[PDB]
Formats: sequence, structure tokens, C-alpha cells
Amino acid sequence: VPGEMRLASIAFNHPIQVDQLNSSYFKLSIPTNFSF
Amino acid sequence: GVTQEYIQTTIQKVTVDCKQYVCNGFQKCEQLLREYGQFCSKINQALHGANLRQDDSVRNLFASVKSSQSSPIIPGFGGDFNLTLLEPVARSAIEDLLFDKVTIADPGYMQGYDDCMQQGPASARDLICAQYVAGYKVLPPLMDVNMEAAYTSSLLGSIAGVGWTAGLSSFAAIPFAQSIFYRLNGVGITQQVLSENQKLIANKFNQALGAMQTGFTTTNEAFHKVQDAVNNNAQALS
Amino acid sequence: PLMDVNMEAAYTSSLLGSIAGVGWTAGLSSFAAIPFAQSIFYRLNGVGI
Amino acid sequence: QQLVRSESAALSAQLAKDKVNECVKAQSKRSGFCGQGTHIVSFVVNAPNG
Amino acid sequence: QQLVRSESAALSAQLAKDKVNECVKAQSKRSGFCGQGTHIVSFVVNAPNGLYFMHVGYYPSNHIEVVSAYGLCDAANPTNCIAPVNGYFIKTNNTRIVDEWSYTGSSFYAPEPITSLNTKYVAPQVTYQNISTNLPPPLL
Amino acid sequence: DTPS
Amino acid sequence: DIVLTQSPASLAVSLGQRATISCRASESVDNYGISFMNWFQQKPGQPPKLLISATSNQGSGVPARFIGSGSGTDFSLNIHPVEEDDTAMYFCQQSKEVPRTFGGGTKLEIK
Amino acid sequence: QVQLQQSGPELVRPGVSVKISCKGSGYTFTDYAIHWVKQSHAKSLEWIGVFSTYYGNTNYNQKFKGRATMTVDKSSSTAYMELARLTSEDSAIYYCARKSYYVDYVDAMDYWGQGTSVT
Repeated sequence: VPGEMRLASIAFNHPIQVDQLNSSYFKLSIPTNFSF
Repeated sequence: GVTQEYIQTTIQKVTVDCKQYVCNGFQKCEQLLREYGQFCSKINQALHGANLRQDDSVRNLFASVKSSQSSPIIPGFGGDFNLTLLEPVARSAIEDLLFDKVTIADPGYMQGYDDCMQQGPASARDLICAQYVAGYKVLPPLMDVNMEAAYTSSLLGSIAGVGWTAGLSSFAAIPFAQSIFYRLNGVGITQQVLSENQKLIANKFNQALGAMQTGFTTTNEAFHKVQDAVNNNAQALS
Repeated sequence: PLMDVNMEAAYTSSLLGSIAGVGWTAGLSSFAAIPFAQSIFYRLNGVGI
Repeated sequence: QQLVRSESAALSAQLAKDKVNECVKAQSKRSGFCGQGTHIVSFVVNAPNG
Repeated sequence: QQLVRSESAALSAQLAKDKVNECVKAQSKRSGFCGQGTHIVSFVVNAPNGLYFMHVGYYPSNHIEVVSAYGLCDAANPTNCIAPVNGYFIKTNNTRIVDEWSYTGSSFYAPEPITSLNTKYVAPQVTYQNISTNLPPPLL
Repeated sequence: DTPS
Repeated sequence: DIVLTQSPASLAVSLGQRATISCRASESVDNYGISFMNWFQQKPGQPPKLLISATSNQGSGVPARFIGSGSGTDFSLNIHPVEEDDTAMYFCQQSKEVPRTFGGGTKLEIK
Repeated sequence: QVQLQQSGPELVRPGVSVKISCKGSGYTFTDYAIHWVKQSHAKSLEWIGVFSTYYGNTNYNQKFKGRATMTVDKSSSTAYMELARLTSEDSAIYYCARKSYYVDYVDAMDYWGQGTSVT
């Protein structure tokens, strides 16, 4: 049978980071796959 | 210029010991309340379900708050715009002024038993210590204030911006000022004028921003409502 | 209950049959009568694909 | 009393949720919503219970 | 108790009919509403005491970062300025396409040659790229 | 604890 | 396009000896740090072969011994183990702008 | 398995247009642009031009815009270049090549034709 329960931190799912560029051009995040 | 609003999203979660509220362990109520035990169970279940409902709304809200992606946020963000909203890396100075302007009783949970007990000032008058007389229990907020701060910064990272069609997949990742110009062209102001007046725009914006430090007054109806939401919880407990 | 479940089912089938027109500058006045998958491709161009 | 308040809060939270996904996440042309000065970017911060 | 429930049910019914005329009747761009993946066609079925809805949507994945430009202005003649329609101008990473810049849809990564169908004439700006040679949409 |  | 030059016009080395080639440019080639610098190899009786790319000192058809280096107008190639089958002409190339010109090149030789 | 098959060398007299071919093999031909380079000496080479094999789009070295042109027979998986108005100064070893991206946003010639020459 099962043992003791496990204490846990609640996870924070962090967003994908995108660098904030300066000048006349910029990084653009775009998906390469998808699902319904 | 600016406007502001406050929308309450939750009720504080509480439960009540249904024996101690009526009788504090006396032997007559140990028999006399047995025939009334089913009323207590109905009371506890209803309150318990209400507490579950409050936590469901929290989880549902945060599911829409989160973004698939965001910019990292650094000092000097916003360019010439001041952006004093930025956290003191934290919550924010604006949020902290709100919490300090509110007249709410000193926070619960720790030290618990020892903040009711003589290990503290004689001047405490918190209803929270009175919860250990009456058998009242206040449940902790679900979200965790640190995670809350992370969610609001995540929202700030999606700024710049809303333009460039639907925006529901791709993330533009551009400077704040540039997104402002797209919003200004979205209302029919020609860009030629906007390019001429760029410093003016930043200055007038910052004046409107600066007015938020006078916004912590009772003539701000939203501010007043925050205090009244706090008052209503205190009134119910008292 | 106020309404016959069969009549209710007829209303839900009419909702399935209300697809196409899906728009086309309102579509309140018209019924395009095109394949379901064809209307989907119109929707997919509507989201930037 | 608490059950009534809980329901009103849930509805109030739903309105805020809609504004976060509209008034904050995008510029809107609807008017009415948001501040009364056309609509340009809006922001949201934490508040007690809201 | 029944009076209270009846009122809440009436309001709940109002919410449903509004979704029937938005989430079900047509595609919507407002977000929030409907499924959390943009919006594509949705359906509704009969349920006890109510309606049961389902929604379908696009769930993007495997995001990559690419170089992109705010617009292009044909620097050999600065009055010609263009910007993409419902999409972006990105630096070309595809071997099939000789063009220095490529056009993509905003919902998915998919480069394409630059043509007049994917762009519109715009006012000039200093951040638009300075192309001094070949720019086909229109070539002149 | 983990599933059966 | 940006002019590329290279020196010494030829270098002869002992087997297994380290060697380098300078490749100055008339104008900086960096565009958002992309650089666009490729080096090619050629021997008599054969087509040029790709060696390296500005961020690829392994791959692009070669062993890790071919080290491209530098930024701006300052480019070079460093090969620590030059060997008999490295006796070839070497050419810096610019992918940044049309015509997509490339340098006249230099030749390594084994003494 | 990628290969390029250039047409054989010829001592063509001046004023004659010159067609050169370079069939591709071992890869899908239409997904990669074709490039040509001119070698007048082992130390003197210049790019000639590029042609897409799917969209037919092209660019040329500025000196050759009034000269050589390119076409593609997609059904034969082959690329062609034809020089206009040959002169003795145009004798060269000519090389076809295929576009690649070993590094993102960096063009590279990857595979090369065995070389052909005209004089």
C-alpha cells in the first residue's frame, strides 16, 4: 500500500521568453506546428 | 488622461466550528446538540462548497491571464515614457501604496497561536486573534502573492503589442513606444503629425501618469470601493 | 417541460444546417450552401493562415 | 449571506476576466468599455480581493 | 429558494443565447469567449436543463524566433513604401526562395515570395528597411 | 502518493 | 558588394603546423551579428568546396580544425593541424549582398 | 547522393550565344535555387547569377544583366544558363551550385558541379 503524501510547491509555468530588441528590426516569435 | 476601476473577484474564505460557536465543550451541549448535528453538517457543507467555488474562479481567471510568451522586462523599459509601474525588483510601488492606504487589520496565518497569545503587543485588537476564541477559521488565498506578481509581470511582457493582426499566435516583441504609434494610427491620427510631436506625446503621457500619485484619495471611487470591500468582510466577521 | 424534445432536436439540427453562410459581409440575408470543409478553409484564412 | 456574496463575486470575477481578455489584451473600438477617452492601452494590477 | 434560482437561471439562459449568436453562429475574433485557441467553428447540443457547447480552436506549438522588419521602403526611390497585410516580412531562411525577404502568415510559419497580394502601400518611416535594388511588389 |  | 582581400598570397608550412590567413573587408559585414562569412577550398582539377561558415567551425562539410574567426572587417582562418590534403587555395566569401562576391584567395602548401 | 551534371566543354567561336546545362540528381530539384559562378583564373572568380527552380525568380550580377540568362526544365530536373554574345574575354571555367543554409540566414553554395569551360 501507499506511503505518505508528498509536499509540493505549486509550479509556475513560465511563458517563452523573447528578447526585447532595439533598432529597425526585431525578433518575431512564430509557431512551427499546431494542433486542433 | 486616465480612469480607473476596481473589480472585486473574491470573497474571503472562512469556516466556522459548529460546536464551539454554540457551546464551548460544556457537557450539556455535548448531549443537547446531538439532535441538531445535522443542521451543522448542512452548514458546513454549504460553506465548504462556497469556498471551493471561490477557488475555482481563481484558477479559471489565471488560465486566461497567462500567455504562451512574453518579453523579459528590464529597467529603462518604455523609453522616454516613465513607466513607474515597473516592479522594484516585487509587486509595484503603485500596488504597495494601495495596500498601505487600506486600513485593514494586520495579516493572518503566521505567527498564529503566538499572535493571539501574550508573545506580542498589548495593543493588538485583531479579530484574527478572536478567531481562536470563537472557533472561526480563515482559509489562505489560493494563488500565492508571489505568483500573482509573476502573473502581472507576464501581462506586462505581452505589451507591444496588440497590433499586427489578431496577435493570438505570433508575438511582435517590439518597443513600447512603437506600439503606441500603432494605437494612435488606429484612431485616425495621421502618422506625419505623430512623428513631429514624439517628445510632446511622451510628456503629456507622463503628466497623466504622474496624476496617479494623487489617485490614492477618497474622491477616487474605485479606491473607495476597495476600502469598502475590506470593510464588508470585516463587518461580516464582527 | 415547455417543449417536445423532438422539436428541440430539430432546432439543434437546424443550427448545424445554419452553417454557410458563415459571414460574407453579414450573411443574415443569405445562404451560401457550400461544403463544410470549404467554409473551414475560409475560416482558416480568417486567422492569418 | 455568504452564499449570495459568493455568487456575486463569481460574476464580478467573470467581468474582470472578460476585460483582461479584451480591454487589456487588445485595443478596442467598442467604446463604453475601458476609460472614456476612446481606447488606447490599459493596464491591470493586483488589489485586495480583486 | 426557488425564486432565487429562477432568476439565476434566466440570466444564465441569456448568456447562452448570446453565445449562440456569437460562438456558434459565426467565427469570432474577440477572444476570451469560446475556446482558447482563436476561434473556428463550434457546436451546441441539447443537455438536461440547458445547452452544452463545445468549441474548437488552433493550438500553436514549437515557436521559433525569426528576424523581421516593420516594413520595406525601396531605398533607391524612398517614396515607395510598403508593409505586409495580415502577416510579416521576415528575413528569408528558405532555399526555394531567392527573395531577400519573405512573407508569412501570422498563424503559422510559412515563408513565401513577396508579391503585391501580400502587401499594401504605406507612408514612409525611418525604420522600414532600405532596399536599394530588387523589390518586386510592384517592381517599380 | 503515486497511482495504483 | 563589399570588397574582400586576403593575405599572405601563399603560405608554406611543415606538416601538422598551425597556420593562419588574414581576410580584411572594405566595409563591415555584420548585419545584426549575422556576419555572412564563408570560406571555400579549391585544388587544381576540382570545383571549390565549402569549408566553414561564420558560426560553423565544424560542420559545413569539415572537421573542427578549420577555425574561422573575427567580426566587423576583421576576419581570419586558423588551422592548427595543416596537412598534405590541406594544400589548397582558400577563399573568403560574402553572402551579405548581391553580387555575392568573394576574395581572390590564398594558397596553403606543405613544404 | 546529391550530384550536379554539367555539360561538356567547347571551343566556341565569339559572337555565338552559349548554352550550358547542369542537371541535378539525388534530391528534389525544385526546392533549391541554382547558382552559377565564373572562373577566369584560379585566383579570379565572380558570381554570375541565381534562379529559383520553383518560382522561376532570378537575379544576376550587375555586369551580366544584359548578358547571360537562366531557364529551368523542371520536368527534366535540369537547369540551364545561356550566355549572350560570347567574346574571348568570356572564356572561363563555369560552375553551377545549389543553395543551402548551414547557418540560419546564411547562404552557402553546398554542392558544386564538376566544372565546364568555354573558349
